[PDB]
Amino acid sequence: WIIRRSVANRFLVLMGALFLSIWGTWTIINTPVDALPDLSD
Amino acid sequence: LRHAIEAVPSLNNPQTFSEQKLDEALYHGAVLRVRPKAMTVAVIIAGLLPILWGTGAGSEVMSRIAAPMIGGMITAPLLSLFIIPAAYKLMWLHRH
Amino acid sequence: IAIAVGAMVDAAIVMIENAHKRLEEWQHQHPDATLDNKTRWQVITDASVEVGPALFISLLIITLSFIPIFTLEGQEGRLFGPLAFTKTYAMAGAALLAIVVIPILMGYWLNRFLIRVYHPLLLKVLHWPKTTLLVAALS
Repeated sequence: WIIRRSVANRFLVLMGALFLSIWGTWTIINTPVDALPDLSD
Repeated sequence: LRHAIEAVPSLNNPQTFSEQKLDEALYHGAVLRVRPKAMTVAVIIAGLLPILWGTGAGSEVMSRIAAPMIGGMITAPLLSLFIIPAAYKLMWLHRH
Repeated sequence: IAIAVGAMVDAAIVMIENAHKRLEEWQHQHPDATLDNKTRWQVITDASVEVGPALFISLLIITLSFIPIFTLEGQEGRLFGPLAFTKTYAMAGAALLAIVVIPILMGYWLNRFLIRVYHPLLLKVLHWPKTTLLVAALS
């Protein structure tokens, strides 16, 4: 199935994960923090 | 186990009866599980182990949510290694 | 995300492993000093042939058999809510990446002695194996 169509997208998939990597790294650096999720009614 | 009994030895099994031929087919799906398995079990428990240790803020709840999985990952693999085969060799004999 | 890490790496390895032995069969059936960039291509993508479904559907299993957790109402649902979310997204990512990148990156880049402790008891399990299904029952 999809394992076939994937090998073809060899190059840009790498760059997608290249930007994704530096995109997911930017967000984590700028993510709010707290001890727990708000559990109050 | 299914593809062992779907390969070339699975031409002999559905054609005629040779318990010693299906056993040999389960012994390779046996040694071929160990390598990917022993590691899958190891990576699950090894990576799940740090949270089991409960020193620090929030450790309490994460170590409680962990133990069940780590404990369940000793008996699930250990047992399923012998329970799945001995039940697939036994269920393959009924249709047959 | 912490609890989930043990399973993301699990997605890639079982795939890579079936490839490590699939590359050791081509080595025994063919020559050993001749191979191209494409001949190394076909052997690895052929490891994704077999277990490909088994794992992706197994991670699909791991992220869905957990969904029911979201039904927790009130205070408890707000606590384990975000944990369920991330445990799910983490897998969905590792799963959707073991089909877009993982197979690619693996083609671009004492087991005996545990095997000797196991099969003696395995071959043993085929003794009136029913008796081993009975022993599992008492567990």
